This record gives sequence, structure tokens and C-alpha cells, in this order.
Amino acid sequence: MEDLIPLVNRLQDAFSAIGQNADLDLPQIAVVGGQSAGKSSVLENFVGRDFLPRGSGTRRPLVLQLVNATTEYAEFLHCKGKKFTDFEEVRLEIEAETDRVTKGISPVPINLRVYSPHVLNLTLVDLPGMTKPDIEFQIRDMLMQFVTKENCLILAVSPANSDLANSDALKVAKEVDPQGQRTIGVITKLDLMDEGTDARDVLENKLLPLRRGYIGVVNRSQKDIDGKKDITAALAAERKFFLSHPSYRHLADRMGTPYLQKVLNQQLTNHIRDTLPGLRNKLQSQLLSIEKEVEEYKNFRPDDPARKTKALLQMVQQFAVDFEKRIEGSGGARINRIFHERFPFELVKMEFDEKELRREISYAIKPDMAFETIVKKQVKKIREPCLKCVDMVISELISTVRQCTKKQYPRLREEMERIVTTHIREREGRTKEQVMLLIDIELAYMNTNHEDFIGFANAILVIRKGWLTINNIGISKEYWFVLTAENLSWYKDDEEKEKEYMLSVDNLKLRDVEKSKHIFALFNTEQRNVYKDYRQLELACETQEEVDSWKASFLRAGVYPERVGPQLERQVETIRNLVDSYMAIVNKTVRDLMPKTIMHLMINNTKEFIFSELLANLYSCEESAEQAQRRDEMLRMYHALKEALSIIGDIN
Amino acid sequence: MEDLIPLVNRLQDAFSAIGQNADLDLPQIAVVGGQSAGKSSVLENFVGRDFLPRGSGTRRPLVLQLVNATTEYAEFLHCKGKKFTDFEEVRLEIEAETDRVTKGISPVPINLRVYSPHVLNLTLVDLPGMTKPDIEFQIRDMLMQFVTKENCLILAVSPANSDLANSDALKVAKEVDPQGQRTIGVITKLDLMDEGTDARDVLENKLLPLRRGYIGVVNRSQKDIDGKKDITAALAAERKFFLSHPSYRHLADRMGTPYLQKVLNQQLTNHIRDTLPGLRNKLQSQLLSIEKEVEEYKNFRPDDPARKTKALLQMVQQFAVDFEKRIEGSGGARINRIFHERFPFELVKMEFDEKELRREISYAIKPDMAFETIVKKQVKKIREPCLKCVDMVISELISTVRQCTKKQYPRLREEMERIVTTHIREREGRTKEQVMLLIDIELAYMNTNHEDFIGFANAILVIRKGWLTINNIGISKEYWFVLTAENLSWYKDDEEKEKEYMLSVDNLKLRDVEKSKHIFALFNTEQRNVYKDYRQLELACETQEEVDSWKASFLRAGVYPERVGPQLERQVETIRNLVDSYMAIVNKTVRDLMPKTIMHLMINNTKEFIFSELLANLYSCEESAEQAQRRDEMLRMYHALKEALSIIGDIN
Repeated sequence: MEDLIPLVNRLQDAFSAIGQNADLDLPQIAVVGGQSAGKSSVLENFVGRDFLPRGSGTRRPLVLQLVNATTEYAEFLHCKGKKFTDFEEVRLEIEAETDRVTKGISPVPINLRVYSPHVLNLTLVDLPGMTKPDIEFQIRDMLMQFVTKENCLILAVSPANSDLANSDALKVAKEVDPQGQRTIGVITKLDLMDEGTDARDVLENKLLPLRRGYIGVVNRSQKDIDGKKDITAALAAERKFFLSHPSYRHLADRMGTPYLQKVLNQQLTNHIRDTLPGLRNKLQSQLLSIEKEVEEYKNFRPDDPARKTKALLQMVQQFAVDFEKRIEGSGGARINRIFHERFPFELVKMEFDEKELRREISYAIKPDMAFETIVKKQVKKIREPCLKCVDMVISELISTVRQCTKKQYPRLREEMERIVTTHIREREGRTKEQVMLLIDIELAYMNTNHEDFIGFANAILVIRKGWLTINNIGISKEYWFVLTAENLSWYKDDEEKEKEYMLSVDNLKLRDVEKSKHIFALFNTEQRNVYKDYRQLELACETQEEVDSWKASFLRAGVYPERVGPQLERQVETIRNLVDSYMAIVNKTVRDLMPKTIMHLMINNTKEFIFSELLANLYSCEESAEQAQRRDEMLRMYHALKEALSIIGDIN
Repeated sequence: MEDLIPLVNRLQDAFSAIGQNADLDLPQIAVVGGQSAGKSSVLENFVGRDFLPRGSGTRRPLVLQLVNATTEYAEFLHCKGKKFTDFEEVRLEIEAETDRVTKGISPVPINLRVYSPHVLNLTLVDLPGMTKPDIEFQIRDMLMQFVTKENCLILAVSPANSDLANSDALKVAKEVDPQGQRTIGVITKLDLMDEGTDARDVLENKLLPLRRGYIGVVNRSQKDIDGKKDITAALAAERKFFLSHPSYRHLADRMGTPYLQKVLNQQLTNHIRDTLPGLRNKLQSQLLSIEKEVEEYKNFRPDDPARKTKALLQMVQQFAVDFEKRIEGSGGARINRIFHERFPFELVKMEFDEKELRREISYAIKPDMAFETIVKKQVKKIREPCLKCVDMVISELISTVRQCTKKQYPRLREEMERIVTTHIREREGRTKEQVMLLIDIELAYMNTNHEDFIGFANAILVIRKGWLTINNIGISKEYWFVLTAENLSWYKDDEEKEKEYMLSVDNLKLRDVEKSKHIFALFNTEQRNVYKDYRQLELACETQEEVDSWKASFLRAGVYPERVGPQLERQVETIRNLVDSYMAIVNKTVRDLMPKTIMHLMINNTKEFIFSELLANLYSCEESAEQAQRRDEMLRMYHALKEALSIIGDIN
């Protein structure tokens, strides 16, 4: 159809206008240059004028458009201006255009066209030929880009002068077109081959044939009085060379520029007719995919404040629900609870027994007054554990906002981080101050009419999993330990499908060993052996934290750490009961009161604040530059692609 | 002894100088005037010159001192100046002196003396005679003052003219001297009695005799050419009247001015000799009693700052120990504890059960969310009970300082009250603010990993005594109830020695009745009868406070107040356990945490403050006018009394 070839030209010109043209699935001829070639002569001959850059140069993907005319001349798309009448100017222009967008390559197409009553109607797409190599590698990926397309035909150009078993043209062609679905194949410089190198078989198409087939041509090196080559001498010479050759006189009808021109035409046309429909579909599909992002744009215009207000309503309001949310969902939900119900370990840790406790009794002696000295100094030691807890909350919390501050804008996310992240720092002080008071309270009264007794009265929940290298089996690899609040067990693979053993949490106690690895062990209070024939189970971990975290996640399982167990014997006899009674109750309080406090201040202060005072603060006081490029690319893709199909017509 | 009579004169003159002279135990003649008299003539005759105020007038206690001389004249103590030579001037002076210190009386003595070769050596103390009566009553108390003294002799002067069975002189004398230890008795105006009224027996001393005896005299009304009476005509007339009388001619040696003068002399002298020793002792004793107050004065001089510094060290430093002291000793020691361990009642009171509790469950329905609604609203109701407690502490505390702010100075005590009393007002705010926070904390978290269970888990100390009118026995008086934390019993008299009954605190519950008397009762949960045959024991009290206080002092004894006791039955089934579990623990906290808090703030704030910041505040920013009078009286008593004994000599 006379409108088939001319049609695809409109696409390229329009799409090429914005340069994203490898990507569009477009039916076109993909000239591939291999080795010495030269592919360019094969082009300059179709017109009868040498315009392509002289020498190897093979510049950038260049879209050549041979549109049959009555007069010889050409004009590029960038100028949109003059019509070149001096083909020598083209060369000068093309080369200039190249360096502007670049030794340098670029997939951006030139998209040139040429009106001439000499050139047969064809559009030839020319790509940089092979060489002989970083440049080369760089080169090849883009070439792969083009041939790889479903609907791109490669006119693999191979010089007969050399071995064809290894031709840059066909070689690369076999990669993207193992058959002859698109590859055609051209044979140049028969004259180069040595007195005997002639190989008709290949034009015969053997070793190996393309569905498209092979064609032969010879570029006359003859020069006119002018520098530019003359058409007849070259043309007539072809029909001469062939007809005056034994193994080619019978192929001459099919050998030469004249045939190749005709071939490429009715071959490129038989392509557009079958494929155009696929294009319509594959083109209309990539359109909606864009409209699915334009609907997100809301108003397709810049810029409206109403949109900013909507952002404030959603950008800064969903973040409110994004929080209670994150808090209650390890995630912040239990990373959080953990610290409240693991905290009691920090207490036990920063507390004492045995002789340290006993020495204090001796100091008190040298009963009620003694009790005050003991506790008033013990409760004083609760500051250490308490203060640490507060800080622990901030960590998992201050970083929590960040776990949902990415879900884009550089101005807004950073602002949100500064406004919230700092607020907690202001309150970490407030709360920490409230903590001291609560403690100082104890050193003030310590009633005994409490539930405690008066002096002289006597006398399936899986706690945590993880790996933990066992220790010193001498015959020592780690295992997937999954201690629960009911029974500890360690398996082999995180799969947990090969249970190694199961120790009864009952009658177990944890004690540190030595103290450059952080090692701790577990021993049974009843059975001389913990597990198997081992006196104690020694578990090693990488850092002190892992230990602290594990032991904390152990007491909650019932595995307390292990504490050894004149008339001074009767004296401390009662005292022992005293310290225990009160300390026991005072502990129950804090382990409950501390968590409660924070929730009011750290949590509620923040929750409340971020809920409404945040937006107000934002009122009181974008790109995505990278993303902005896409929208410009997006905004341009639409305006371009619409013309693509608005021109294709409708099922022709 | 010639120095006996003249001695006591020096005392009076010196002591009289400062007027406190009824009080000093001094040997002297106490002239008492009764009825018509006139006692004064009896005085003017001893000298032979009428100087005493003319007429009845009998002015003020007047100390007359008849010191034998060679020339006639006199001089008072106030003037210290001229020697009166014109006896008419005395009268003018005496009367003037009287009005200055007064119709008006005053125990302040005049202390007059008179040198004359006519007057026999005597010192006569003259007091206002009786009249015929508010003035009179007023008069008598001062007279009693004088006669009452151990060593004061009353020359009861009775006019024979009238009945002696009723004589103001002797009558009043019999009151302070039932015998004749000091009363002497003089008889004047024999001539007044009717032709037969003569009564020798009494001079005979019968009806009745004084150890001292009686004496008779008659005042000549005769007038010289001058107004003043003449001596011979009067004197000679006496020896005449008597010697020329049957029942008196034999008494004439003992009748008349001449004898009375002699009598009074050697009678007043025989007094001073025996008594002076007693005076020395009774005078030296009242001296040291003064020195026991001068040693308290420290430096006997005004004024030194060092003393003020010492006051600051002790006046404002002992008050520090005066406090911990008062706090731990009803007194502040338990008035205090009481409020901390009775407070839990206020909670129970300002809390609810039955349908009020049930209605809330229905609102929650229309489980975890319901639990929050219940508690978050229940803990909210704890503000009421809590706030009241704080105020209760202030009362017993703010008034405590006053319980030891009296132990004198007007400037200092008031300053102390203002400085401390106000400080608490400043802190009652601070603490009250700390209370709200603690509560608001609860409405923030309410962990359930506490010791409570998860949802769906199920499905001799004498507390106080006092009176209390029982109610409506119909046959209703009060009894001395002495409920303990082991057994309640009511007795009859605060003596507690007639126990009426003894109810087992076990199985008892208190419920209010009706609700213009505040009545409440007690009923046994097991036995249909509380005590005796009564269904319930009804105790009435005067004010709501007594009730609130009693019920509070009852729960602590185990006698709680009494609380009645579609598939909604299974729904609230679990909820019931929920509310109870958490509420139970949250209560244990406050009943302990509230007391602890205050001790830190109210108590320790104050204890600390008053201990050191008080004195500093005092630095940063007396009489006892009444007391000042005593010191002036004290300072003068010494300077006077010292001369008293420094003159008496030593055991003469």
C-alpha cells in the first residue's frame, strides 16, 4: 500500500522529535555495521550522492528517510527550516549535530529525510558499525536495544572480502534473530576476495539462508570531476560486473543496488502491513499506563494551592493514623511492649545480694533505722535502671516516624522529622524529671502499714527466637533457639523443622561465665545436669546487648538469673525478711508505674502533639527533581503518543 | 529595845517608797475604823493637833509615824523636801495626795511621819473606816489584805456609844484574829451612851477579852481660840472624867490617851522583837525567789544584740526539734497517721457498686474497650477522695505549729506563724498538682501484664474510743464505745470499768439509716441478730463528721460498709472480674503512693524549710508590755528588798 511506508515515517518524526525512540515498538529497517564494512557506501549509492560522514567516523542512531521526489535535496527535523540543496552541507550538519549530543555516542536519533527522484522510496535506520574496546561494549548495548525489538529488521551488512563465518553483521544478528524472521543480509565488496574466494552459495543463501535472503552489491570508488560520486558509471558498472561473471551472470537480476532498493521497499512494506495492527495495540496499551498516572496528578496543571491544602489534609493527616497504627501494628507495637515488660530485668541487674547486701547490714548495726538505711539506699539504686528505660523508648520511637516518613518529598519529610524528632527530645527531659520525683518520694516515707508485715513478725506464646552458638562441646555450632514462657527448645535451620532438643524451663537458672566473647550459661537447680550429660548449657552471643536482651527475655520465662542460695545470725535473720518484703512491693509499683508514666507523657504528649499541633506548626512555617524529569517525560510521552495513534488511523 | 520601833520605820519608808507594802510581811499597827467612830480623833489626840482630814472623808492606807522629838513638825516621803511646820498644811497635802492616786481608794500607802515632843513614840497605820455599798465591799477586801497578815495588829476601834455586840472594828477583827493574838481594842465616846449604858465589863474585857485587852478614851470637842484643839484641857479632862466616875475611878490609871500611848508603844515593841527574826527569814526567802528569775534574765542589762542572737539560736532552733518532735509525739503524730491509713475510706465512699456500676456496663456494651470506659471513668472518680486528703493534712499540721508557737513574744510568734503557715499554702498547690498527674497517668496506660489476669480468664491495738448514743431501744442513752481491730465493746463511764457488751467484729457490716440526726447501724451478715435480740445495732452521732470519722475507723477494723450481695448475664459475668482485679491493684497503689508523696512535699518541704530557711527569712526581715511591768516591778522589788534586810542587821 502506497501509504504503508510513508505512514511509519510520521511516527518516527513525531516520536524522534522527543527522542525516546528505541522504546517505541516501531517497524523499521535496522542497519547494522560490522568490521571494515563499509555500510555507508551502501547508503550513499541509493541516492547517488555521498553525504554520510567521510571515513569510519557510524555516529549515532540516524533515521534515514528516502522519500521519492522529483528534485534532489533534503532537510532535517531539528532545523525545521531550510531545505538543504547542497548535499555537502548535510555531512557538515550531521557531524555537528553528533558532537552536540556527545568520541561519544547517544541513542537519541537524528531522524533525517531526503527528497530525490533518484533514491527509491525507503526509510533506512543506520546505527554505528562495529570496530576493532570499552567504546565497543558501550556501543553494543544500544545496538542490542534496537535489534531486540519485536518489529525491527536488521539488514546485517557483511563484507564478502573476509570470512563470513565470523561477520559482525550476521553474528550479532543471530543473537536477536536466530532465524530469518527479520534479518535480510547484504554482501558488499566481492572484489576484495582473492582470485578464488568467490562464494555464490551464500547468495545462494546457504550457510546460512535467512527467510529474508541475501543480496550482493559493489561500491564503485570512481570519482566525478567534483568530489561527489556519479550515478550512471556506478549503476551501469554493477549490471556489468555481475552479467560479466560466471557464477553471478544468472544472479545479476537479483544482484545490485537496483534490486536491493526494490527488495527493501516491498519487504519493509510487507512488514508495516502485518505489524501496524500490533503497533496500534502495543501503542494504545502503553498509553493508558500513562493515564493511570495522570489521574493521580489530579489537576493536570501547575500550580494550585488547593492541592497543597489537600496534601496537608492527607499528607499530614494520614500520618496521624499512620502512627497509632505503627504503635500497635519487631515493629513498634511490641518493640514497645517489650521494653515495658523487660525493664524489670534492668532493676534486678542494678540491684544486689549476698555479702554486698550483708556488708550494708553490718554498717546499719554499727532495726527500723537499719531498714531505712538499706532501702533508702536500695531505692536510690533504682535510678540507674529507670533512666535507661526512658532512653530505650525514644530509640524505637524516634526511629519509628522514619519507618513511615518515606511513604517522597524532600522539603516535607525532612520538616516532619525535625518537628517530631525534636519534640521528643524536649519531653525526654520532662518525663525524666517526673521519674526522679517518684523515686525521691520513696526516700521520704515508706509506710509499713502497707500490706507488708511489721518488724519482728518473724523470728503457646513464644517469648523469643534466634541463633545462639552453644559452647565447648569438645567431641560448637549455633542453633535456632526458640525459648518460650513454657519450654525452651533449639532447632537447626530457621525453618524449625528439625528440633534438636527441648529443655524444661522449670528448674533453670542463668549465670554469666568468665567475662573476648559474651558467654552465659544455664544450670538446673535440681538435676546436676541441665541437658544431656552436660552440667550446664553454655550459650555464647556476639555482643553484650544480645546477652542483656536474652537474659531479659528469660526472667519473663521464669528463668531468673541465679543468686547464691556475736548473735548476728539472729539479728540479720529478721532484717532479711524486712528488706525483701518492702523491696518486693516497691518493685511491683515501678514496673507498673514507670510504663504508665511514659504513656502519659512521651506517648500521649507526642500522640496528641503530632495529631494537631504538627499541622499548625507546619502552617506557621517538591521535586523530586529526578521525578520531575519523568513528569516532563510523562507529560511529553502523552502529547507525543497521542499523535502516534491519532495518525495510525483505525484498523487499516 | 530603843531601836526596835525605829527599825520597822526604815522598812516601811523604803518599801512604801515603791508602794508594794501590803504584801511585805511587816510588823505594824493596823488601825481599823468601824461605823460612826471616829478613829481619827483618837489619832489627833496623841499629838494634840488636828491634822487628819476633817469629817468622815478614812482616805487610803496611811502610814503614820509618831517619832518623839523636841519640836512640833512633820514631813512626808513624796516631797523629800520641806519640813511642814504648819500642821494645817498636812491636811491640805494629805487630801491632795489622795485624789492624785484615785471617791476613790488605793492600797498604795502614803507613809507619813511626824516629829514632836508631845507625841509618844509610835507608828500608827491608819486604814479607811467602815461606812453605812459597793464602795464598802471594795473597801473591805483591802482591809482584809492588811489584817490578814501574820504580823499585823489591829487596834479595833469601837464606839461605846452603840452596841458592841455589833462593832465594825471587833466584828472584822474576829474574822482575821478569832482570839487576842493581835487585836487590842479601844473604846471611845463613853459620853454617847445613855444615863445607864455604861459597860465597865468590856474594859474589864469581858464579852470578850483580847489577849491584848481593852482601853478607853474620850475626845474633848473643845476648841482653842485657833481652830486647832488644845492639849491640856483635853488631857487633864480625861484623868478628870475617869477619876470622877464610880465604875472607872479604879480604872483611870489604865483609862486615857496617856496610857493608850504607853500601851501601844511597849506592845508594838514586844511585837517587833519576837517577829523581826521571822521577817528576816520570810524576807530572805522572797528574795531568792527573785534571783531565780534574774538568772533567767542572763545579763541584767538592756539591751544586747548577743542576747537576740542567742534567742535566734534557741528561740528559732529548738522550734526545729520542737517539730519532728510534735510530728512523732490526738497529737500530730497519729492525728497524722490516721489520715493516711483512714484515707482509703474516702476512696471506697467516693466509689460505686450495684446498678450504677451496672448501668455503665450497659453503656459500654452500647470487652477491652468496655474495661477502659469503666476504669478510665472510675479512676477519674479518685480525684474527689484524694484532694480531700491533702486538705486534711494541712488542718492538723497548720495548727500544729500553734500547738508549740505559744511556748510569749508578740512580734516573734506572729512572725513565725506568718512565715510557716503561709509556706504550706504555697505547697498545698505544688503537691495537689503532683496528685493530678499521678491520676492522669492511669487514664494513659493501664497495663494488663500486671499481676492481674487477662480478660476471658474466668468464664490489743485500740482503734478508737468515744461515746455514741444507741438507737431506739424502746423499753436510749449513749455509751463509752471502745471498738478495736479485734473486738468492739461499749462500756458506761469513761472509766471503762463496767463493760456493757462485747460484739465480735467478725461478721459485721455498717450501713447508714434514713438521712435531723446522723444515724448509722451495724448488722451481722450471718446471725440475723447483731447483739442481743436486736436485728441491727443503731448508733447515732451529733455531726456528719463523727460518722465519717467512725466509719473510717471501722473499715480498718474489718467492718466494711455493706454493699448489696439477651445473654447479658454471661457478658457482665467476666467484666465483673475485670473491673475488680484492676481497681483492686490501682487502689493499693494510691493508698500507699498518696501518703508517700505528701511526706516528700508537704512534710519534707516544710521540715527542711522551717529547719534552715526560716531563720534566714527572719534575718532577711518584745514586751510583753504586761510582763515588762513585772520586770520593772521585779527590778524594783530587788533594789528595795535588799535594803530591807541590809538594814534589819543580823539576828539581833
